[PDB]
This record gives sequence, structure tokens and C-alpha cells, in this order.
Amino acid sequence: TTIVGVKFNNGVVIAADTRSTQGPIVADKNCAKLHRISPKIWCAGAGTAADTEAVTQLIGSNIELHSLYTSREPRVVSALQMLKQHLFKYQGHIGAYLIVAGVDPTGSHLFSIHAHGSTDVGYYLSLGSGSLAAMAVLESHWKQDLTKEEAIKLASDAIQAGIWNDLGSGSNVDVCVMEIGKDAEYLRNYLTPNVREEKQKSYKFPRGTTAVLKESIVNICD
Amino acid sequence: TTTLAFRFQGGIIVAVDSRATAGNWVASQTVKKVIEINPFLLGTMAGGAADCQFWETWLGSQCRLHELREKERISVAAASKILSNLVYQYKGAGLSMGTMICGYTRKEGPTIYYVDSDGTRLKGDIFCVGSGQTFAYGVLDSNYKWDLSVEDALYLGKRSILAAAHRDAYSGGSVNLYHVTEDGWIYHGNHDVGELFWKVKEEEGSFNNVIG
Amino acid sequence: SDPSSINGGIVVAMTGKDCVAIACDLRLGSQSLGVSNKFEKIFHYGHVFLGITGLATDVTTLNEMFRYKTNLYKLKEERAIEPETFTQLVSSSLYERRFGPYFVGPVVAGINSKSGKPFIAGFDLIGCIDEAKDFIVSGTASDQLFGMCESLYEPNLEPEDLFETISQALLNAADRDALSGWGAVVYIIKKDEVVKRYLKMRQD
Amino acid sequence: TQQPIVTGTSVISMKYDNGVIIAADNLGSYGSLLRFNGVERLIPVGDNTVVGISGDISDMQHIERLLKDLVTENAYDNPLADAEEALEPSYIFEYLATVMYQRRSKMNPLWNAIIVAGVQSNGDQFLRYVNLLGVTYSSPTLATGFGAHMANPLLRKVVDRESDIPKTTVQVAEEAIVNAMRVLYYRDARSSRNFSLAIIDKNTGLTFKKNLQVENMKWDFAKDIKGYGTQKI
Amino acid sequence: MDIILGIRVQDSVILASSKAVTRGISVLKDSDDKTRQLSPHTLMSFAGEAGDTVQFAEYIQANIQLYSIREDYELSPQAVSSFVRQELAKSIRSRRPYQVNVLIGGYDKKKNKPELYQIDYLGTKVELPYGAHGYSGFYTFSLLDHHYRPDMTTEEGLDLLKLCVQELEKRMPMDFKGVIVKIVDKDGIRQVDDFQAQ
Amino acid sequence: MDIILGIRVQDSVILASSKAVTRGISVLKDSDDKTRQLSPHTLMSFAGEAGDTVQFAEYIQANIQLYSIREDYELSPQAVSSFVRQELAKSIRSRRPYQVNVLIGGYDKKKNKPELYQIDYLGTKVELPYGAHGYSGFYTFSLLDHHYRPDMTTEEGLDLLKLCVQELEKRMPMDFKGVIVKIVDKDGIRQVDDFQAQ
Amino acid sequence: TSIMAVTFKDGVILGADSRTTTGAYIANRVTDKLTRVHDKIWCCRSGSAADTQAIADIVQYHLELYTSQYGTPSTETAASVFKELCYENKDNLTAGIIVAGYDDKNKGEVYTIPLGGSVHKLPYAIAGSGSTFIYGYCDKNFRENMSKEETVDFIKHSLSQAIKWDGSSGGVIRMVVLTAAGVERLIFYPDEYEQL
Amino acid sequence: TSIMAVTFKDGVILGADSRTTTGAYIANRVTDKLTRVHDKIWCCRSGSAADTQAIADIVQYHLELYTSQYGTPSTETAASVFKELCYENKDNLTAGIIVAGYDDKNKGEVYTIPLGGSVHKLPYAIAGSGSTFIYGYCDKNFRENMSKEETVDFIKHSLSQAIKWDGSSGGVIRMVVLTAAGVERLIFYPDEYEQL
Amino acid sequence: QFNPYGDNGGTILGIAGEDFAVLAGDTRNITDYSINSRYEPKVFDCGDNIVMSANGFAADGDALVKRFKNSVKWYHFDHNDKKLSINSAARNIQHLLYGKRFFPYYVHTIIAGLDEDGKGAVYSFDPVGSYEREQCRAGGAAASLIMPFLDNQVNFKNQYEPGTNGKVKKPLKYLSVEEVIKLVRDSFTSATERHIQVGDGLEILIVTKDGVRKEFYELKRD
Ligand SMILES: Cc1ccccc1CNC(=O)[C@H](Cc1ccncc1)NC(=O)[C@H](CC(=O)NCC(C)(C)C)NC(=O)C(=O)c1c[nH]c2ccccc12
Ligand SMILES: [Mg+2]
Ligand SMILES: [Mg+2]
Ligand SMILES: [Mg+2]
Ligand SMILES: [Mg+2]
Repeated sequence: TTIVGVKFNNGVVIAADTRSTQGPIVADKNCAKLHRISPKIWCAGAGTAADTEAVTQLIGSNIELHSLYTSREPRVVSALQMLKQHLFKYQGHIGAYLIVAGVDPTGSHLFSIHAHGSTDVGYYLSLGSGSLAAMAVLESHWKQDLTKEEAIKLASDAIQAGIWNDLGSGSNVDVCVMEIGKDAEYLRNYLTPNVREEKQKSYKFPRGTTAVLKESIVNICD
Repeated sequence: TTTLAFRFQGGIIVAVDSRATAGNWVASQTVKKVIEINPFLLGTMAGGAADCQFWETWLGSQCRLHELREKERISVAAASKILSNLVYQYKGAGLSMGTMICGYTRKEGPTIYYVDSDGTRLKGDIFCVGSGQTFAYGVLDSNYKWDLSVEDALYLGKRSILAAAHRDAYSGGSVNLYHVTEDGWIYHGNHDVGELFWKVKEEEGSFNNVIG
Repeated sequence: SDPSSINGGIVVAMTGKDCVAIACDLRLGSQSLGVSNKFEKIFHYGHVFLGITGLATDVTTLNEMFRYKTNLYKLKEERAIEPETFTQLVSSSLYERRFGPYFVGPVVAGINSKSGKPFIAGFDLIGCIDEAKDFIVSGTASDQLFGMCESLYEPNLEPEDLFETISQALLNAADRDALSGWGAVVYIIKKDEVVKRYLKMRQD
Repeated sequence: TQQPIVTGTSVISMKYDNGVIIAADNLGSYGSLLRFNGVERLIPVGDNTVVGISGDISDMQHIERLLKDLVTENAYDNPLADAEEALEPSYIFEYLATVMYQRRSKMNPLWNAIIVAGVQSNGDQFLRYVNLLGVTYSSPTLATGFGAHMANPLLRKVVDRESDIPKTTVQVAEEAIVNAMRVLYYRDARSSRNFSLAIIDKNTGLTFKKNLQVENMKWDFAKDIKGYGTQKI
Repeated sequence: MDIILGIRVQDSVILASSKAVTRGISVLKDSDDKTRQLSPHTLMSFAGEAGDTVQFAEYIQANIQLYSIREDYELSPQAVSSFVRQELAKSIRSRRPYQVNVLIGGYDKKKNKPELYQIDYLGTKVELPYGAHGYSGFYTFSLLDHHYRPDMTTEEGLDLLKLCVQELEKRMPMDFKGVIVKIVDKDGIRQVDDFQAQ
Repeated sequence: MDIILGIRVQDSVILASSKAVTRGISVLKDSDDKTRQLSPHTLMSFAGEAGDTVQFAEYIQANIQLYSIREDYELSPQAVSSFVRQELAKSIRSRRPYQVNVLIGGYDKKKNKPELYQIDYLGTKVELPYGAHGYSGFYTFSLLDHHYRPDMTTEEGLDLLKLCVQELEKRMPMDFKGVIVKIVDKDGIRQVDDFQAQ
Repeated sequence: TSIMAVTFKDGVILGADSRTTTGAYIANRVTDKLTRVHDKIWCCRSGSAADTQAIADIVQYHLELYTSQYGTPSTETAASVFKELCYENKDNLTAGIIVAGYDDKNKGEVYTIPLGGSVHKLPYAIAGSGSTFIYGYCDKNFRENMSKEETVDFIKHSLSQAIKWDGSSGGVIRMVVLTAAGVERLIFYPDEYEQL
Repeated sequence: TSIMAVTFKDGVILGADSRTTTGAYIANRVTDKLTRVHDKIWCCRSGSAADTQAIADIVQYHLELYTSQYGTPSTETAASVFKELCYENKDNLTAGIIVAGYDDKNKGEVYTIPLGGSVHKLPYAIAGSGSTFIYGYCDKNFRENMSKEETVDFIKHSLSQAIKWDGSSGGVIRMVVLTAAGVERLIFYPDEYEQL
Repeated sequence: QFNPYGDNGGTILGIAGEDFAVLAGDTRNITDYSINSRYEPKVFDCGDNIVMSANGFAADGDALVKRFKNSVKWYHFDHNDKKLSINSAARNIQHLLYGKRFFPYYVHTIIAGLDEDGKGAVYSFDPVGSYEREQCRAGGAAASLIMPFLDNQVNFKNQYEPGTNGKVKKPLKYLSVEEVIKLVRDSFTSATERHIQVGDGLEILIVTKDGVRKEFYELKRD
């Protein structure tokens, strides 16, 4: 997995690759790794995939209830505090490593969270196996006061470095842009530089190739 | 792996499966588990494939060397003992083999020796060896008689390997069949389990655990 | 002695043109010993199909659990559960046991009775959803199944063609795994009708 | 059975149109102590080859002694020792790869990752890696340790395949190397600000640069960072 | 290693269970009955860990008898075997699991069919024409695969088991001191108390 | 576990050895003669690790036969056992020790006395009226402590032995498939071919 | 990590490097290790980042509740709250904290809480993996009652030596100045402190 | 153990504490850690006492034989013999040695051979468990071409700090001065150096 | 503790035709989650119209190929330039492998050429020297992905004649070089899709009664 977060002058962007693995086998060639906590707080995870998902939904649930209760827009520091206290209580056993980003009435925010429950604040971050390849690109090209366009490009190049150079990462680039102005824009399959080439042959079988022992119609209703 | 050999009225029946496994991975379904040492001598293979292949091929060399030296074919007793003594040198190093040496000589008659990597060497009338041994034993022992015709004995051999091929996850592929006489092994063909199972079910009325 | 390996078992599911297919082997073993030739790994709650590989006791228990839960769903909602929804129920039920998991590889297959579109899903033992639309594989021959499917599959196969593709994928994967095989059943699922077929295969 | 004691981090390298570039910092670490600061980890052999070594420094010093003995020994009874029968990069490499693999096979490895860089007598670039396992490979870009994770991705953005190599100048290649050394100093806890760099060009020969430093570092953005989540001041 | 065998013929189920009880270097008993009657038409046989074995059987027995008296009705073999399965499947994840394997042989009077269920300590249940637990299955499964027919009489079933026992007395390392054989049919449960020296 | 018994009566030594060879879950053979004749008036029985057992026996046999031919004379039982003990005592400290326990029964022609030696794999030697290796001694030593008399005939000894084998068949957890019985006296070694139903 | 707190004439200064590592990878090069638990009570954290963040947060909460009920807490009181948490949970925690605070009655104070959860009031304290390398230097150069410019230099020099020898230390040097005046944040860059 | 060697204008000086421990017990409070292997080539030993003595004895034998055949060995030659023994036997040795020597040509030289068996030429070196505490101090206070008295002061101050913080260091500070003069043994007692 | 072994990835595939053989392998070389090189051949012309690959731990792979090529050299010296036939090469490689029975070469090895009668031949080995001649074989990391596909598409396993009720098997026929190469490319694009250690490039060696021919195809680089 490669996930990044990049702060630009009017907001924050997150990007991720789209390969999930079972050991050395690619299970899903195009899974979405960008999860939503609330409309304008988005989240990318690495580590145990069931954990990043579940922790995101649980905190997302509680954030919504909080927002209804308080009549206020959810704040990123709230997702952070809820996430870190939950993760900490579980002493690492919930293997969720997250880059959390969003905009709220107090501005734009970028954080990372580790499985044991530590957090850091940054202008640019990366997590996952492709983390080092991504950071190499970020440390080479990041600057203060990036524009929305420059930030989308930087984040995308960094995920790409992951796709090419990290074996645990591949396929496509998903992006989400959160600007202090408007809505968040989720940009599914922003890049698709890994299309399976046309096969050399069809493997469609002549009907009746497979030997059958016995057959029956299965009933559904009542 | 399942291998067997038994003595009866009309010589020796030798039957083996042909599956190679590495863990739960089926490495091959068409492997040769009998080595034709000379026209009167057979060796079977179970355990480590390399260990078996290598040392029984080596055994053939030693048997041939005996023929040139003594101007006579090696006995079953002596051939088995060469392999037995070699394997004993290596004891505890982790060789893994279960083996039968089957043959005919004038002096001995038809003879079966079981040899394994622990160093055990036994002369006997009936042996099943490999992960499928108990399954082969179940059918073989319950239908065995000294006076079985050649035709029936070859069938019992074939059917015992099929039994083990069916129940043991680590056995299967095909049956390779041999008959050893005074004159002296004769090959009785390769029998693919894919066809043999259905053929035997139909003709015999057995395998009633199997649906369809 | 790893629980996902004691019993053996494979399940594969595929989408085609306005249809889904889900297939499984019939073996129930204990290590090397084949025990039963008739152990089916596919179940169905209304028009929703669930295939389960792994530890057989958990396979039985999960089916009995999802029968239970979908019965109650049907009673309160006054309609049958849909595939997208059942997938979420499977996921959260498995995550509920995060630290003492069921040792299973569940697979969901069905057509949405409202939108009419084919749906398949896979899970790991703690409920992480694999959301592939082409195919989903599970069990001790999963590696082999991945290889068969990636090579043999193409999108938009008619029910009769999809039958051949999924059957051949299953059969050839099973024959390269010691703990799978001993029979197979294929469900062809079309909105309107479902055909169940027993395959003829190597019995070793 | 053994374990590295005093160690030296990444060695990074790439091919350009007319030769090869290789660099390594000047640090010998003692676990997490940055113990020694004037350590040369680039070793010229003759004047067509530079051997770059990471890992255990005592083993590095042993490999130095071997390479010097190799030059002496090649010169013996050899009137073409500075011409047609001079040591070639490929000879130096195969030799080390033999040593490395023999030592791992005896369960007594030289605890190193090595990159041999140079130019053959037919003008061809030579770039090859060997390590403590005797694993060997070649690529338009090679890096050891952290360099493999962070330098390669940046270097590969310049030379992604064989056909990118006529297209790459000395200046662009050196620029990319120097930048990658900066990134390593940002993110590698065992790296140093000071490094050596060597260019082996088919026309220029050997240029060995010592006492280079990482420059143009970005640190100003640090001042805006407060706390670890909620803290404002 | 305790022999627990089951064979379902056309009109009955036959259970054969080894008589030996061995601790360490001593055979303590040569006449143990590894069987509890669960109801007039349902019999259970068991093998496994020394204490767990009888405690489980008797706990199951008490529960089924309770059900009978509460409803004045006999549960079907299918119903009994589902109860047993769930109990074992609960046990496997508790603090100390019952280490017990079972065969359940019953005659279903509503269907007029004999039924044989095999369930291991994990709660793995399956219905079979013949079954076994432990090592003995490694011999008998292949044997029965050959000699078994779906429509055998009870007398043919008993000849089939004789073959199974004989094979085990030839190839099994341990002395299990013969078997106790019991038949479950339409009439109930009786003991062929003359199998060991027949 | 491998039954190895010896008893010394007044005019003979009787060796009895179990006939089973068991590997894993299968009895591979039920007619195994766990014995080698070392010289016309000395017999050795053995039990232990699978390969070592026969290899040691045959090696010893070779050495005694070599002595006999070199000297044209038969070593006394005491001498053979001393030589056997030495070999085992060297073995225990070598790279891979022979894991073999033996009994040695001889008729000494120079003294006109039967002699029974028990030697374990460590090279522990003792001359005994009766002996056993393995678990079998846990039954037979006490039985013979009760039943044995120093003035018994060969027929009395065979009865005493029958009693030992009955007890082991009754109490031992393993099926050892009966015994091969050999008598050593002045007229040499002979096998009692009838014991499984004498 | 290299952390330190130094009492002086007008109060106390806290200083830290900015490097966080996992193994040999610098996970964060611009970390802020100076943690506010009250207006003029700050701490430095070493050990498990999770454990020290969870602790500092609980302490922040405790002092906020204290202030609402009882007025500003003293630095000792803040140190006592840290100690209760570290001592009572010592088995589950890898936490080494230096507490520092300014107060009008007490002026500048420094308390160190090492691993076991013992408390020690000191004129200055040093902790983290980097601190081993500067025991000699600091013991030789510290004086009581230094001026603000002198203490900054003492911390600047000490931390730059720690950074030079400890691989787990590095980045920028951060300081917090705590006096009657207020709270002042300082930062010093590699090009500045490497020269010293 | 705290050991060091420092080059200066006229030669080289070696210093060491005199404490040897087994656990927390001081087995010897007056050890002589400064070992002569040739007239003007000395070393300080750290690690296993058995190992370093056995090594120093073998080196002394090699240098005596060297002197018989070829004349005075250079300090580099001494250091190379130590390395050979330490490198080639790295798997049964726990030895860290500092070699210090004077000859007329090369003047004063220092080599350090840490655990791995690597060799490092340095203007000054510090080793032993006590040295970790004085990396900051030594780096800040060492200058090249110091006078005898300045160097004596630098070692005295450095080792007094190493002694102050390291439990495995202590006793008396011994020194050997190596110049053209001359070999000079110096000793300093706790009552002097603690008051620094 | 020193681990004398590692894993370099990589997959290899060998198919025998009637009068030709192919041996294919990807050109990627990996360590853990990193890529060492995108083009590092692991299939070799060994002389005498024999090609070889030993895939797994590359250092053991190269050692073995080197040692075998040296056998071929010495076979010529000692037996008057006699051609080393494929069956003899196989046997020889068994002794090379079994010689290290107690410290094995961690490679799955495949050789391909033509037999005495000019029929295509493929021999494959386990790490310790066990061998068999086969019509086809996949080895290395994606072996379990490709082997079943070959059983189905080379030996027509599980395929029946339509309408025969699964009573008549699909008849076995030799495939052409064009059809074999199609299966090879398709096998590798499949393996590349689903295995993270497989990709970058494909090199195929084809052997006929005129020498050894080479073909190269780009593979996906993620
Ligand atoms: C006696 C016989 C003779 C000829 C043919 C088949 C048989 C039946 N026997 C088997 O099938 C055994 C089963 C067994 C497995 C593990 N233990 C003991 C027994 N398999 C093996 O010995 C396999 C054989 C294999 O995979 N051969 C490759 C080939 C010739 C089928 C292409 N090798 C391997 O699994 C193997 O080499 C290894 C697998 N992983 C390894 C890691 C390091 C070193 C070696 C190996
Ligand atoms: Mg089978
Ligand atoms: Mg002290
Ligand atoms: Mg030839
Ligand atoms: Mg790939």
C-alpha cells in the first residue's frame, strides 16, 4: 500500500494506490482505500485492512452522532482524538495505520495515526510499504504554498513511485481533494496506468466440455 | 504415496500410485515409483523422492557391478542389504525412504524385502508402504488368499492402490502394475484413476460413499 | 493443524451477463484422510448465495448463524435480504469476533432483485470485504483458483458459457491441491431461475 | 555466525550516456552511535573501476586489502598490466562475487552489500551488485540499504529502462545522485551530511570527489508545526 | 489408538466400540461399554480424553431424557445430532474444551430410516453410510468402500463389521480387547452379546 | 514396548521374544525372530531402536563366529557377554550410540551350567535367574519372584514362561503377537515351534 | 530523542530535537516534542510516543479540571499527576517525562520522571537516548542563575552535541521559554547549530 | 572502564581509570589498564580482561620478534598486528583496544580497534563503558597541537567526568606520556580530580 | 542469526512440442518488497541445444547454471566432443543437486531441448535432485497459478468431447510453436496480474533441430 497526504495553501489532498494483497497474491486489482469519516474528513489506511475499515466506520459513526448532537460541522481533531484513544486502548492489536485529512470550520488539517495510538501533524505524509518510495518524491518536490493543481500532481507522483517501485502497491491512483471553500471531491481512479493488455487468445469453451453427473432446478420463494 | 507387493501361488504382484506431493501441492500425477533394477529385480519408492530416486538408481549400479564381479545375478537378500547398509550409514541425517525390493532367483524363489531409512529390513509376503499404506492394507488383507489366480491377484493389487488413491489425499494419479515370475517381471500397464474409478464403481457396485 | 487447512475445500464465484455462478468442491477431510464425499459449502438465504471454506465446524456454524439472522431480517423488514446488504451483515458478524475469529473464507453471490445486476463478494476471516466484480476465490487451492480464473475469465459470458468457464476453473484448480476435490457442484444463478449441477471429476 | 558492528549505510549508483556514477556517505555507525566521520567507502581499483561498499566496516577493510592484492598480483609478470591486460570491472566483480558466495556457503559471510561501477575497455558501462548471500544483479540504477528504498525511485525517474541511458547526460545523472543523497540525509538515521562521489567516464577517466556536503536543505516549514494534534501554541 | 465404528445398513445402524481402558502401561478394563442410550431409538458412542468422555455422554444423555419427559416425545436422530454438534461447537472455544469424538446411531420412526452421524470434538458433523474415529478409520474406510452395499440386511452388516474388526486386530499396534456391538432399528437397541468369541 | 524375556532353569536357559514389528499405526510383520545364534551354545535376543537392533546383533554374531574359527574353540557364555558389554559400553560415549538392549543365554560346557545375562544399551551387565527388557519386566519380575524355583525342569520353565506371556497378553497395552521361544542347553539351541496354542 | 529542561534567573527553558524514528527510518524530521499541559507548565516526552501522548493528554485534562475548581496548579502538582500515572501503570508504560513550569511564588522548576515513575526535582534535567552523550558536557557547563541568553546557549550547545552523536536525534532544535514576562517559542536550524 | 589516547604537539598521552568489576563488585580498584607492547607503543584495553591480555601478550611477542629482525616497528605496524588478531578471531573475542605510539618520523599517532576488528586512525580516541558520557565534552574541548600540560588537563577533566557518571569506572587516573624526551608515568588521586 | 538463503522471486515455464521446446522466464529480480532489476535473465543457453533455468534463490541458481555449463565443457573434453543429450543432462543435474542434499540449492530447476528422436523434451527438478520428463511445467513463485492452466490447456485435462456425456476425452495433440507461445504470453500476463513477484519482462527461449532462438515481451511494471 502507498498512501499520502499533502497540504496545499487552501486545503489538503489524500491519495492511495488500489492494490490489496493476500501474502504475495493480488486479491483485488482496484479496491478503494480512501474511506470517508464525514463528508469533508477523509481517510486512508494501511496495515490490517479489516481494522482500518472498521475503525474508520466506528469513528465515522460516532462523529456523525456528535455532529447531530452539537449542531456543528465535525472537526478533524475530533476524529484524531477519538481514533487515537480507541487505538491506544487496544495496545497495537488493532493494526490500523492512517493518514487522516479534512477541512472544518477551523481550517485544513493533516495527521497520521499509528496502531499503538500515536499521532503526528505534518504538511506532507506517507504510509504503507510504498511509504519510502512516496517520501523520496515528496522530499524532492514539496514546497510551501502549493496550489491545488501542484498538490494533486505531487501526491499522484508519490503514489506512482509506490506503484512502480513497491511490490505491495500497484494498479491505479485514487485521489480526494478537500478545499476550505467547496465540497470534498473524490477523484475514483484518477489515474489508470496499468491496463491489462489484450489477451492472446479466448478461453471460452465449446458447450458440453464439462461432464455433468446430475442436474436440478433450485427453489427460492415459498 | 501408496506402494504394495505381495507373494502368492503364482509369484509377486507389485502395484504403486503415481502422485508426487510437496505439502498440499500436487507436484505431479504421472511419476514412476518403480525402478526396474534388472529383468528379475524391482524396487519401489516412498518418502523423499530424491532420496529414493538417487539411492535406488545407485542400487542398480551396485547390482550390475555384482553381476560383472560374480558372473551371476545378485540375490534379493543381497541387493536389499546393500541399500539397507547404505541407509544405515546415513542414520539420523534425515534421509526419508520406504522401500520394497522384489524379485526372483532360483535359490530364493520369489522374495520381498521391506527396507526403510530407519535401517529396518524385513523379509515378508505382504507389504504396503507410504502415507496410503493403511488404506491399501484394508482392501488387500480382507481379500487376500495364497491361491488367487494371476488375473485376480493383479486385480487385487490394482484395486488396493485405487482404494488408497481414493481415501489418502497424498495418493493418486494412476496405478502402475507389475507381475514378477520365475521368468522375471512383466509390466501390466498404467491405469489412470480418472477412468479406473468410474469403471470399477460401475462393474463392481462398490464406492457407495460417492454421489452420482 | 493450521485451522484453515484441517478439513480442506474450495469455493469460487463469477459474474457474467445478467447472471452469477458460484461453485464448490464436496470433500470433507481430516488431514490426509478423506472423510465425506458429500460436504457442500454453498448455502442460500432467499436469492442470496453464501459459499464458505475453511474449518468445517465454523462453516456449519456460520450457515446456521446466517440462516438465523436472515430469517429475523425477513420477519422485521417484510422482504428478502439483498446481496449488497448481506455482504455487510457477513462483514460485521465476522468483525464482531475480531480476537477469536471463525476460521473461514466466505463468498457471496447473487443478483439484486431490484436493480437486476450481478453481485459477488469475498471476505477474510475477520470480515474484510474483497469487492472484485470479475471473480472471487477461497480455500486451500486459492492460489490455483486465482491462476485459473485470471486466465480463463472474460466479462459478459452467457449463463451456458459461464458454466463451462467456472467449472473448468474449479476442476483444474482442485486437481493441483491435495485437500480439495472429491466432487463439485455448480450453481448458475439467473433474477428468474437457478440451476444446480454436480460435476464429474477425478475421485483421488 | 556473526553480526555487523561498525557499519556504513547506503551506496547509490546509476548509468549515464558515457559512464557511471557512484556515491556513499562518510559515516561508520556503531549501532545508533554515529561514531566515525572520515570513512571512505568508495574504493578506486586501477582507474576504470570504483567499488562501493556498505555493511560491516571491518569486512570492508578486508575487501580493500583483497582489491589491492589483486592489483599487485595482476601486475606480476604482465607487461600489459597498464594496457590490454589491466584489470577490468567485470573481472573485479566476478572475483568478489565468487568470494562472497563461497563465504556464505561456509556460513561465514562478509557482511556487506557491494556495488562495482566502471567502464569496460570496449567503452561499455559496467554496473553490478553483490551481497553477503552471493546474490548478484545488474540494473541501470543500483542502491544498497535505504538507498534501495529511496534512491532508486528517484533515479529510476531518470533512467527507467536501458534506452534511457544514450539520453542521460553527466550533469543530469550527477544532479539526480546529489539530490538522492539529500533525501537519504533527511530520512536515514544512520546517514551523514558528508559524502564522496565518483564519476567513471569513457572520455574524461576517473573523477573522485571527496568532502562533498548536502546543501539546499528545506527546514523553514518546521516552525509552523506545533504539538501532535490539538495543541495551538 | 479406542475403536469407535459405525455402519448404516438398510433397516438398522450398527455401532461397534472397543472394550479396553488403558492408562499408561496397564489395561485397567477389558469390558468397557463406550456407549450411552440417548432415547429408545438413539445410541451414542464416544472416544477421546479420559474424563471428558463419560461426562459429556452422560450430560447429553440427561438432556435428551429431559426433553423426552417434557414433551412426551422422542427427538429424531437428526435433531439429537444437531444438539450434540452445537454443544461441541460451543465447547471448542470455551476455557477447557471437551476432547471427545462421537458417533450417533438412530432409527428415525417418522421416516422409517436408519441414520449414522459422525461428529468430532470440533463440532464437525456429517451423515455417512459408515464412519469411524481415530486411527481405526485409516483401515476401515477403504475396506468398507469396497465391501459395503446400500441395501444390506442387518446380518450382512454384522459380517461386514467382523471383517473390520479382524483387519484392526491384524494391523493396529494396540490390543483393544474386542468390540461390543449394538444394533439400532425399528424395534430400538439391543446388544449382540456374543461377538468377541463368535 | 518389544518383549524380551529370559529364564534360567537348572539345565537350560529359555529365551522368549515377541514377534511383532510395528511402525507407526501398522503392524508390518507378526513373525519376527528377535534373535541371533552367536555360537552353538549361545543365543542372543535384542530390542530397541529400529535399525540398531539387527545391525548390532549381526555385528556381534560376526565377531563371535570369527573367534570360533580362529581358535577352533567356543567362548564361554561369560566371555561372550563380557565382549558384548564392552561393545555397548564403548557405544554409549560414541557419536551415535547403539540403542539396543540384549539378553544372552548360554550353556557353559566347561561348567555344565546354564547362564543368563541381561545387558542394557549403556553396557550395564548382570547375571540373573530371570530377566526382561522394557516394560515387560514391570510385570514378570514380580510374577517370577513368586513362581520361580532354582531346581525347575525345562518343562516347568516353559510353564512359568506361559504364565508370563499370559499376563503380558492380559495387561500390556500393545498387541505383541505372541512369542518365539528358544531353549539353550547341552544339546545346543532349538525352537519350540508350538507356543501360540500349546 | 534529546530532551532537556534548565532552570535559570527568570524561569525555565525546555529544549528538544525534532526526530522521530522507527528503526533507522526517520518517520518525522520536524516533530514537536515540547508539550503544553498548562499555560506555564510544559513537558518533554521520551519513550513510547503512544504512551507519552496518552499520558500528557490525561494530565492536560486533569489540570484543566484542577484549574476550574482550585486556580492555577503548581509545577510540583503537575509533576505529581504525571508520577501517579507512570508509577501506577509502570508494568504497561514506557514513559520518561521531564516536567518544567514557571510560577510566581516558586519561579522556574524542573522535575524528572524516569521509567519506574519516581520523581526528582532538579536544577536541570536531561533525558532520551541522546542524553547519555552529554552528561559530561552538561555537568561541566551548567551554572545556577544564568541569563536567558546564556541558558539558550547552554541548551543549544548541549543538544547539538547530542544530535551529533545520537542517530535517533536530529532535525531542528526547539525551545520553550517560561517566565513571568509569558511563553516564547524558539527554533534553531541545522546550519546554525552544526557550526558551533 | 574509561580509556583514552590523545595526540598533542610533542607526542601522545594515554589515560585510564583503575576500576575492574564483576557485576557491582569492584574486583580491583587499582588496576593498571595502560599496557606497554613496545618501548614507545602502548595500548588501553576494554572488554574481556582475559581476551585483551592474551592479545596484548601475543602482540608484544610479535613486536619483540619484529624488533630483533627488522628494527623499531611503527605505531601503524603495532595497530595492524592488533587488528589481525581481533579481526581474524572476531567470533571468540570481546576486545576493544586503543593503540598509541611515538616514533621520530611519524611523531604521535592514535589508532582505535573497536569490537569488529576495524582500524581507525584518529587525532584522539575514547573507549570503554565510561566514554559514552564524554563524547560531547571531548568533541567540544579537544584541539590539535596542545601542550603537554593542556593535554594532561584535557584527559584529567574528561576521565573525571567519565568516572563521575560510569559505575564501572573509578579509582585513580593513570596516564602515560609518550615523546622523544621519554616515557613518563603519571597518576592522579580522587581528591584532586573530583574537585574539578 | 545468519540466514544463508533468500528469495529472488520470478517464475519460469517450459513447454515441449513435437520437434521444439520452449523455456520461458520473467526478467524481474526481487528482494522482499523491493525490485532489484527489471531485466536480469534467468533462462540460459547451456550449449548442446539445451536451455536451463533454476529459479528461487538467485545465488544458488547462478551457482548451479555455472556448474552445469562447466559439466558440458568437461563432457566435451573427456568424451571427444560428444553432444550431451537431454536425458544425460537431466541425470547429471540430479547429481549436482543431490550432492548438496544436506545444504540444498534453493531452486526449482527446468531444462528444455530435444530428445534423441528429435522430439521436444522438458525435464524438471525439485531442490534436492528428484526429476521427471514432462510435456510442460511451471516453476518458481507463480507456479501454483500457472500449472493448473497448463494441465487444462496443454494436456486437455477435464475437457471432454461435447455430447459424449463426458465418456470420450478431448484427444491430445501436439501444439505448434505459435500456439505454445500464445499460452506462454497469456500465462505470464496472468501471473503478472496476480503475483507481486512476477512482472517487468518475458524472455522465451525456443529450441529446434537449428539452435536456440530468443523472444522478448514487455510485462506490467507495477
Ligand atoms: C518416493 C517418490 C519417488 C518419486 C516420485 C514420487 C515419490 C513420492 N514422494 C513424494 O511425492 C514426496 C512426498 C514428501 C514430501 C516431503 N517429505 C517427504 C515426502 N515428495 C517429494 O519428495 C518432493 C518431490 C517433488 O516435488 N518432485 C518434483 C517432480 C519430480 C515431481 C517434478 N520433493 C520435495 O518436496 C522437496 O524437494 C522440497 C520441498 N521443499 C523443499 C525445501 C528445501 C529442499 C527441498 C524441498
Ligand atoms: Mg487421493
Ligand atoms: Mg565511577
Ligand atoms: Mg547421452
Ligand atoms: Mg505482478
